[PDB]
This record gives sequence, structure tokens and C-alpha cells, in this order.
Amino acid sequence: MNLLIDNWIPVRPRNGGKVQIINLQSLYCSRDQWRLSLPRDDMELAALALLVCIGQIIAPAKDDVEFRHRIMNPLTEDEFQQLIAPWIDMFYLNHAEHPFMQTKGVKANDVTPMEKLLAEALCGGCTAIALFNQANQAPGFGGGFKSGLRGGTPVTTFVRGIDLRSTVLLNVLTLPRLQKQFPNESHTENQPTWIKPIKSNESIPASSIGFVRGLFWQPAHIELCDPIGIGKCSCCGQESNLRYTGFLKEKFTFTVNGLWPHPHSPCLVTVKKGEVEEKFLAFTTSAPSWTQISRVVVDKINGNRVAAVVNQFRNIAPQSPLELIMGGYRLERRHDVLMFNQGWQQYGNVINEIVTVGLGYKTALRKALYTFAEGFKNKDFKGAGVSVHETAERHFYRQSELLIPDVLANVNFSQADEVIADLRDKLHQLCEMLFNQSVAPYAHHPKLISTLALARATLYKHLRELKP
Amino acid sequence: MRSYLILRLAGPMQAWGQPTGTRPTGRFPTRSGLLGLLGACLGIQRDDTSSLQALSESVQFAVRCDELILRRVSVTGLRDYHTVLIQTWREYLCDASFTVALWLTPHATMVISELEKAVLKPRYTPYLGRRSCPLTHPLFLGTCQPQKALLNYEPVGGDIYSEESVHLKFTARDEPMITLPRQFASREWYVIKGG
Amino acid sequence: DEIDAMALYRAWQQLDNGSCAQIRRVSEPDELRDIPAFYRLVQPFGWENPRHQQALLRMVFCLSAGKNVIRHQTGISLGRALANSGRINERRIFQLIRADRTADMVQLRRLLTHAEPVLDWPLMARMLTWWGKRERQQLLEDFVLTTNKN
Amino acid sequence: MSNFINIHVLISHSPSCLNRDDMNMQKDAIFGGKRRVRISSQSLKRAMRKSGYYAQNIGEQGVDIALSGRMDGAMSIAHAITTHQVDSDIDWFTAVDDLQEQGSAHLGTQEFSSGVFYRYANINLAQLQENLGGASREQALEIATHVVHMLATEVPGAKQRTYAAFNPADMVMVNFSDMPLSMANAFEKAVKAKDGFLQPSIQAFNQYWDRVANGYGLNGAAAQFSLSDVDPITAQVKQMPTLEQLKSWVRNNGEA
Amino acid sequence: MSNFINIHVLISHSPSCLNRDDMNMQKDAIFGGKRRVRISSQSLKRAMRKSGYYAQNIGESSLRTIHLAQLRDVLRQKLGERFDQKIIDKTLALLSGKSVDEAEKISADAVTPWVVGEIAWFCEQVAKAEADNLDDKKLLKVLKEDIAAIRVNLQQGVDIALSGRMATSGMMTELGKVDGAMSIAHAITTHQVDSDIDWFTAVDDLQEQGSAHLGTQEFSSGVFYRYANINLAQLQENLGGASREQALEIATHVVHMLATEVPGAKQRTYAAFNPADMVMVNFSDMPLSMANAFEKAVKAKDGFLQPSIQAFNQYWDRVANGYGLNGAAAQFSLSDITAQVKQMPTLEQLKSWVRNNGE
Ligand SMILES: [Zn+2]
Repeated sequence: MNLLIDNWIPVRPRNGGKVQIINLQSLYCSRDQWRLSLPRDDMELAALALLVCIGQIIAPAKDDVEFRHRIMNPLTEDEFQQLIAPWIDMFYLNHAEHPFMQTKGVKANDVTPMEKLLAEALCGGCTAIALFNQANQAPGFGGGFKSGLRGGTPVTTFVRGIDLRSTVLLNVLTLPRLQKQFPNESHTENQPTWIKPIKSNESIPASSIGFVRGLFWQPAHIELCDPIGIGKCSCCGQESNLRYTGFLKEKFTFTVNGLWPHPHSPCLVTVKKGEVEEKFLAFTTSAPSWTQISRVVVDKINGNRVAAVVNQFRNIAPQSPLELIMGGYRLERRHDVLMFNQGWQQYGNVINEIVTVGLGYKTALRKALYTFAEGFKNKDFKGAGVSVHETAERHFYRQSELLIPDVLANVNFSQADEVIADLRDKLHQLCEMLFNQSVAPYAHHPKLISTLALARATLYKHLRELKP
Repeated sequence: MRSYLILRLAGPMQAWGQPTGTRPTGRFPTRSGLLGLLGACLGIQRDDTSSLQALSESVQFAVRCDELILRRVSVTGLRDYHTVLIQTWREYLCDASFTVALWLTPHATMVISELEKAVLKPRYTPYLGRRSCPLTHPLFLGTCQPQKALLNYEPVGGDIYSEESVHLKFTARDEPMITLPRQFASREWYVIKGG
Repeated sequence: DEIDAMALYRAWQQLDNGSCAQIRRVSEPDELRDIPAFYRLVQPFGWENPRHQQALLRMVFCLSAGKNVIRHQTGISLGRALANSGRINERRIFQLIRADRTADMVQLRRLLTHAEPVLDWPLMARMLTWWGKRERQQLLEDFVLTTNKN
Repeated sequence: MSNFINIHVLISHSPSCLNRDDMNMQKDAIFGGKRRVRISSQSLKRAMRKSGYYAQNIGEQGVDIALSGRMDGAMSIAHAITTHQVDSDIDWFTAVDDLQEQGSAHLGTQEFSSGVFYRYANINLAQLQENLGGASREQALEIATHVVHMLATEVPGAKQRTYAAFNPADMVMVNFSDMPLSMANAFEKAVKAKDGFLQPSIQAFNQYWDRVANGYGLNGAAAQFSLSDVDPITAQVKQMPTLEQLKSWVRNNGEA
Repeated sequence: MSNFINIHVLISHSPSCLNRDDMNMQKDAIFGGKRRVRISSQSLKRAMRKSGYYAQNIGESSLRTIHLAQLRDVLRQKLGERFDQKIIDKTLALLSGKSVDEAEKISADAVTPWVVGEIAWFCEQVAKAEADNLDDKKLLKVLKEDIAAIRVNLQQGVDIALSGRMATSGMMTELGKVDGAMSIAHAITTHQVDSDIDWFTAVDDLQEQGSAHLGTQEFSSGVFYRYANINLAQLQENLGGASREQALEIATHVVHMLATEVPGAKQRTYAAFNPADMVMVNFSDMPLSMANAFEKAVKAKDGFLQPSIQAFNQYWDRVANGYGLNGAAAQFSLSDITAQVKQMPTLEQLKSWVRNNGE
């Protein structure tokens, strides 16, 4: 089985509601519009990532006009074949000393079930996505097991198009953008982990990493103990004729010094007066993904930069709105899609202002319920009165998940602060509801009355300040 | 114009599935759910996949969130503390009503005739999400020949989520795999707001 | 189409001793309806608007606490001024809330008499027309938080 | 003839608290614009299964399973709602400690309401027959009568020992149809008390049925047993003076 | 034959204030559309427990406490002659699940009802266990096997068998838990009530100008419906298999009190010592409350009492005829009724009728 030649990709026509397993040639050459049909959000994102990376090393666009053109017309089969040959050699999932994203003769005791790879029995496509996931996005077992390059809950942000191929192509940098983002080209090597290994305890210049080597970086000693069925996949849904269950782990450690420039996740930089230290974006908090969008679409330089993929798009079609995929990890999966209307690149200040509105409300509601909860605690009352701001804020955040996106998708960035003030309303009403709703089942108790007064006062004092 | 079958989903409580401590709802019916409703009306059993897959390959939906008057009443939601002698929290929808345009895809085997007969004399008790949720108004037959058939069937102005294009999108884990019994894929609703 | 609270206030101040006294005697608010001077006092202020008269009744009754216990000056809440008196105990206010309808207006008048409060009249008038579970609650909250400020 | 058998019940409970949530508040629900007190389908269903009547007449082993499912059920039971808006009363209780003279040992609160409830339950008849292995429609109908009796008679246990709302149904209506349906919309516009809630609740129910049932589908045999004198719905619904007669009418499949 | 015994009572009180809440208001309650004055099931139960009648015909009430230090002190006093001190203590700690050392203050999780006889029996079991060198856990298994013995000790304290017990920490959680044979519902006024307010002054003999205190108090007169059912099998079980007639004996005692006993507050100043005007008792297979006779708030004709009783009989007839009930029924009233309910001219006769299980 080979990622470029054979078929893996779990897939569904947008409207067509029928599951199918197709091959890269097919995806790249059909006017068919596919979407991937996977049962897990992380799994879907990983599949996308892998497909993007593949597209990125087999065929960067020579110019922006060609980018456009290729987005608009599929390739002839010959075009694809040509693009795909060398790589053919690199992308087999079984080999002598070069199996896709694995390392040969890994020794341990005993086996690990395929399950632990995901964070059952799997097809070649399902496995290869799993593999890629654990090596790229998931934390990674060790425990004496390195992860990276990003690494270990990084947040991937991709640009979305019409169709699957439209998306893949869309997130692949123009060659000049590419060799701009990766300058030095004195880097041993561009050959991937599983072709020319790393050896513990290597110490590594991030700058020595070719873009190929790094997109397909695998930090783990992983070997796939050989396949059995003849039968049906647990991710894909369908029958596969070759399925993996076996999997072999092995401790391994190296050190890459300095930050590799991954194109798929927003770099964010912090400077202590001591140290200038920058890291990729982490879902550290229990918040709705929208809180973080300031760091995913707006550049600041303390400060942050966005995925080279995103910034590229922002350059390429400046008049187009933006569909954006956000995915990652906390463990807890997170996957959201976000739309910004034609203005976004131009006006980030508006975006920031909206995020700030959301956050300001959440803050006021919390300050309120917290002073209630602290009062509750002090009077020694038994029960969840202590956690009211927690529970409440949780609800708020779900609601805000629904609210803020709508706004951003539809704002008229040039003109509109009316809609912003209207959101200000909606949110205001929301906080009132939630205060009442979560303080209610306690509020009838005489002793608490004082702390409730304060509480409510607080909710409204802050709430006044939220409005110009 | 092609044929549409219109429906009414309305009961004092409903609950439309979403991924999980608690078991929450969305604000409109899901595709997995509408399939449920429909398969239920027909002679459909969980184990017999081929027929369910035929249904799902045959039908497409458009759903209108449209609201109460008295003065209007926007939809509210309740949290049911539901126990087993193990604790669950189960979200339900209060004051929900939906109009549903249902059309047939370029695939067979059903014809809207089969489906209206099905809706009219369901083999299975039908329910808005959980059997806890009876419905106040039978799924009335529509016949009408986009969103336009909905413009025909009053009350107007509630906006429609739909699998035809007209554009904003709303991404949902509605679409059921049928091969992995109770899991789902990633589907997208097209959004037509207001009028 | 509301009730001009300030005009009414002044109107009550302008009454003849005969009427200030005639209305003050009243025990329950409805007995005002037996007084002609009442109808005369209230009628311009929108009495004869059914949906207005219950409110009008309450306002007049509270003024009827007499003689001038209700003294007018963001605004000052009734709860706030009741606390600012320092005469009234929290328990009594709770009781005001816990009492059924007509009783609650009576009890309130008793409170007003005892407190001799400095409110913002038209505010108190608004609160008094819309008189309702919410309004009551607010009376409590303002009272306790104010009494606690002190 | 018709496949679904609809059971409608209106019952008035005295001050009580028949269903609590995590925090021992009674179970609310909003409809269509107003708060109503709720009893969960689960509470009712359990009230019926664990009932002695059920034990005696359904326990007779595989029949209760065919009716109500493992512990997939042929009969559906709906959350009960109050016909009218309700603001819950709060009882403040004291525990007097026989060994301390100077105070109470415990102070607390409990939520409680009196309310007029609409219970709805629908029985699928084909489903029951199949789940029994092809029993006769009449064989099914017996079981169905048992359900009617319970739906009209059985009340959840909490906190009955302290608030004791042992109330019998004041209105029971049973109708045959092709598509099972709830008359809850009779009370969407919340009934206002006129000389109690119960009677105007029954007026609402009847007027609604007149309007809607001939307006909607469907028209299948329907009978109503009611305790109160209200102008009863147009005589397309046969009137039963006793519950037992209603049951016999269900047994005979709406004879006429 | 019939398992549930139903008690319906109509009692008219003079102006009074029989049940206050934390703010010294009467207990409001809404039904179906209107405010009714409420007296709590709890106040009624304790009124009966602590009563002289009960004391005379049923026995000792339970001792309900949360203070285990004081409890062990009493137990030490009374049971001290019968058992070793250490044994009494260990028994108390095992039942409690809390440690009984000699500290001035020791508390259970929550207030618990105790029976001294019960604890005595446990002390004997604990003594045999100590001498037999039985492990405590093993003791738990053994005692757990036969619950009824513990229920027979419950027979000394009947209020527990009537009204029940729950425990969370002790050996009691597993061993001493009781449903309670009798369900009682809060008294409601049959009619709407807007409570009156009395305005009082306290006159200070040492200050001449004015009063030393001014205040208010809510009060109402009301016609109240008291309701209660005794589950008979449950009673028998809770006594450890007592006879039906013994249970019925307990039932007549309960009927008597439900008819005669009025809570104490603030009776010393408002004095509503009024006996029941209507007492109705029926046997049944399912417990039944006639409260619905009064969902339509009774409107006054010649007082509330008369139209309340009329309303009661009309509803009873209607319910009984509708649900075809044929349980034994007797009614005793002071005033001017429908057939097939046996008429008792005196309360004592109604009681004998209950003892003899429907003539
Ligand atoms: Zn697969």
C-alpha cells in the first residue's frame, strides 16, 4: 500500500451522501467534489493535514496566477503522475528500512493496540492518518518519548474552500513563498525521518531541517506489526482487505534547538526582559475557540504571527472572505470552523474589538457570580453555591460559541458598529439570564440576601461600564 | 419545479441529538434525527442496515426554525436531571416548532407517495428526539412544487437550514455512518437567513 | 400615557386641611373610593383609565400616610431611604414582602409613617404602579445593601 | 381498525412535590411562554411499573417487557406539565432536637406546588402485538386498558409520605388514531384560574379537541370519562360515566 | 382484607396563628387558584407525638437528637444498670458511626430518632458479640440477616414506625431504616384566606409616655382539611410482624388525634382549641385524598364549615361512583348527607368501627 498510488481516503460527496475510498490521482484530477467522512474530529483534521503536506511537497505553485488556475481546474492525470514519481518511492506503508513514518527493527515488550495511537483494527488509510496524527498533533506517550516539532497539543489552522481538493490546494504555499519561509538550503537533510533517521541524542538546529523532513517529522520509534484482515475498518467504516492491529513502541530522545517554522500553526512570541521565547499556539484554556481568533487571524509584532498558510491566503485573494478550520487538543479534542466576511485582512481592530466585547461580558458575569459564591462560602452554606461562577461561565461559553461566530461571519467591517452594539445587547441579556438562573435556587435564603444584593449590584455596575 | 414533502415538528418538548457528562440538544432537528423520524414512520429496524442506507441515500432536508405568538415567544431550553437506579443531564427544547421541506435525490427507491403514506400511518411511534417527547400536530402532508415551497406553507420568516445552495454554512456532526452503527460524519448545512 | 407623579405630589401638598385629613383617615386603600375629595384629586392624573386606577390608589394611599412623611428631593430608592431612616428593621420589610396584596400596601404605609423617608418621589411612584414580585425584591435588595453600606 | 391508542389524563394534585432535580427544586418546564411544574416521563413510567396494579396485571414475565422494554417499549409516556403557570411555594422546616432546649437542630427549605397536570401517553398496538409474538388486537387491548387505569390512578411516590397528594384523575380521555398525538397544545396559552384551575383546564381541553381534532387528522373511536360538569365536547366522543366502562370500551375497540 | 386506611378531617379554627415560618407569617399555600392557610404535616405529626393522648395510649415518643454526647449521657444513665458502660458507648458509636469518647460535644451527621429499647437490644447483641469474640463486621452481617427483631424494638417507639427514619453514617444506615406506615398531608383551608394583622403594643410600667414596643402579627381563622392514610402492612412490618388488630388499634389512636389535637402555637394567646366537625374514615386498596373536593375554593354560605362539608360529600360521592370504589366507609359529623357511608353519632363509635375493621 502506498499513499500516492493506492486508495485510502475516506470520502463523501458534499451532497452525495455515499462513502467512498479514493486515491490521490482521483482527488487531484476529478471535477468531483469530495468531502472526507471520518467519525472523529481529530481524525478528520489529521487526514487533512497529511493530505496538505503531501500536496505541499509534490506540487508547489510556481506563481499566484498558477495557484489560482490549479485551484480552478483539476490536473490532467499525466500532470499528476509526473508530479508524483520521486515521492512514490518515499511513501510506502511497508518496506525494507523505509516504511512510511516508521522505524525498522523497533524492539520492545509487548504490543500496543492500535487504539493508543489515536489518543480495534485499521485500514491502510486509517492507520496512516492515525500515525501522522500521533506524530504531529497529539501529545505523545513519553515518558522518554519526544514529540514535536511544534509540539504536543499544537493548534492547526487551515483555510477552507469549496471542495476537498480546493481545500488541500488552498493550503499549499507558492514555491517562492515556500523558499522564502525556509531560506538557508544548506540543510542536511530534506530527507524524511524514515529515510535518513535521527539518532539519540542528536542535537539539532531547527534551521537544518528541510521542509519535507519537518512536515513529515516523526519523533517516535514506531513499527507496525504486520496486518491481518480481510475485513472491516474501525475508523473508515468500510471493508479494507488489509488491517493493522499490531504496533511497536520504543523510547527515543533528541533535541531540536530553536523554533522550526511550521506553516500550519500560529507562532506566538513573548519577551521577558530576560528571554525572547516564542512557541506555537496551545489550547491551554477551557474557552471556546473564538477567544483565540485574535491570535489566528490578526498579526501583532509581545505579540503573534499567523500560520503562513493563512497569511498567504490573506495576500493572494485580499477581496475574499475567509473560511477557517481550527483544531487541536487539551485530553480533549477541539474542532471548529469560522467565517469572516470580505473585510477581515484589512480590519483586525474590529475583530479584536468583538473578541474584547465577548470577553468583557464573560468577565462581568463571572465577577458577579464569584462575589456571590465567595459570599456563599463565607456564610458556610452547603453545596454548589461555591462553584456558581464556574458552572455559569461554562453555559455562557456555550452560548457565546453560537453568538460571536454569527457576528464575525456577517459583520460589515467597513461600516458597522451597530451590529457590534447589537451583540452587546444580546450578551447583556445573556448575562442577566445566567445570573438569575444560577443564583436562583439559593436566593430565597434570608442569610444570603446581603451577598445577593452585592452580587446583583456588581453584575449591573460592570454591565453599565460595558456600554459606551 | 420538483416535488417536495412538507412536515411539522412541534411539541411542548423536543430534543435533537448532539455529542456528549450531559446529553445536550441543538436548536433544530439534526439529519441523523430526521432520518430517525422518517425511518420510524417506515417499517425500519436498527439492524437492517441496507434499507436505512437506502433511505439516507434517497432523501434531503431543509428545516425552518419558526416561532410562537400570543406577542412572540423565543425558544427556551431546559435541563432535565435524569437518573437511573448513575446521573445524567439531558437538555430539552421548549417551544420548538419546525417546518421541514423534504425532497428526493436523483437516487431511487422511494417516491414521495411512499413517504407521505409513511408519515400518515407510521409503523413506529414517532417522537421529537426522545420518546419522552410526543408531538402536538401530526406531520401534515405537503405537496408543493427551493425554500419557495416553504414560503407557501405559513408561518413565514423563520430562517432555513438546508442542503440546497441559494450563502453561509453551518457545520454539524449529523450524518450517520451506517456501517459503524451509532457514529457520525461531518456534514454541512447551508444557511438562508430571514427573508 | 403615564401618571405625572410630580404633579400629583404637588396636588396632594396643595390640598385643604379638610381633604388632607379626609383621605388620611382611610384604613384600606379601597376606602379611598368612598371619598369624593379623592376622585377630585386624582381625576386629572388619569383616573378614569381603568388600567391606571390600581396604581393611582397605591400612590395616593402611600401619600395618605401623611402628613408629610414622604419627602422628595440616578435617584433615591425607597429601599435606600427606608434604610437611611435607620428606624426600620430588616425583618419588618421581609414581612412587607411576605404579606398578601392589600395587606402589603397597608403594611408599607405603616413603614412609611415610621420612617419619615427622603425618596425620589416619581421613582417611588413608578415602582408603586408596577408593584410586583420583582419590584418587591428590589425593595429588599436596596434595603439590605444600603443598611449594610452603613 | 386504527393502530395508535392515545391516552389523555387531566389530574389535580394538592400541595405536593412529586419530582425533584439535583438541588431538590421541583422540576419546571417553560410552555408556551410560562413556567409549569413537570413530572418526568421516567418518574411516571417507574410509578406505573413499580406499581402493585402493574405487578398484578402485567406481571400476571415477557408481557411487561413487551409493553415497557428491558430494564424496547411499545408504550410511550410523556413528561407531565401543569395546565397553568405555577410559582412554587417554599416550606421552611424546623427539626426540634429533644436534647437541646434552646433552638432547632436543623433548618431547611423544600419547594412544593399544587397543580393541574396533563399526562399523555400513547400505545403502539402493532408494536405490542409483535413484541408479544402476534397476540390478537383484543389481547393487546386488554393490556392497553391496564395502561389507561394506571395512567389515571398512579402517582409518583415522592414526597407523598409528607405531602400526600393521593389524587385520582379528574378527566380521562382515550382516542384511537393513525398517528399518535398530544393535546398539550390545548394548554399552550396557559389556562387562567376561574373557580379553580381544574374546571377551566377541562374546558380548554374540550374546546381544543373540538377545534383541532376535526381540523387535523385523525378521527377514530374516542371516549371520555370525566368527573366534572363542563359542556362536553361534541358528541363524536362517547361519554363514559365510570372509569371501568371506559376500560370496557377500550377492550371492545370503541364499539358502536 | 383492605390495606390502606384513609382519614379525612374537617376542623374549623377560630382566629389563630397555628404555623409560622421564619418571619412569623402563617404558612401560605396556593390551591388551586387561591391562597389557603397552611399548617405543616410536620407540626401535626409532632403535635400528636408529644401529646398526652399519645402518651397515654401509644407510649413513649422517640428521642430525636443530633447531639451524641448528650445521648450517651442519657443512655449511660438509663441503660447503665443493665449493661457495662463501655458496651453502651460502643453500641452508640457503632449505630452512630461516630466515635463516642468523653468529649462534652459529639454530633451525628444529622438529627436521628432513637429508641432506648432499641439501643438496649443492640447493647445485648454487642455484648454477645464481644463475649463470642465476634467481629463487628460479622456482627453487621448477623444482625442484618433478621431485621424484624429490631422492628419489634421499634414497637416501643411507634412514631418511628408511623413516620420513618433515615441514616447516613452509622451501622443504622444498613440496619435501622424504615419507610413509615403513615402518609400525612399538610392541612389547607378549604376556602381562600386573606390573613388579618393584629397590631400590638407592649406597655412599660416604668415609662409613662408611649409604649416600649410596637408590633404586628399575622392571624386567620380557617376551615382546614387534614388528611392522612395509614398503610397497614407497612405498619405491621415496622413493628416486626404485629397483628392486623394491633395495627388497627394504632389506626384508631391516629384517627382520634387527627380529629382532636391542634398544634400549640400560639394557642396560649389566640386559643383555637377546636375539635373536628367532620371525621370520615374509609378502607381501600389505594390511598385516596379528598382534597380535590376543595380545588374550587369554597365560597362562604352560612360560614365556611357547612359548605365545606357539603362540598366534601358531593366530591366523595362523585369520586367513589366514578372509580367504582366499594371500600368500607364511615363518617362522623357534628352538622347536617349522601348514602352508603355509615353514620356514626359519636366519635368513639367511629373508632370502634375502625378497630373492628368495618363492623
Ligand atoms: Zn479505513
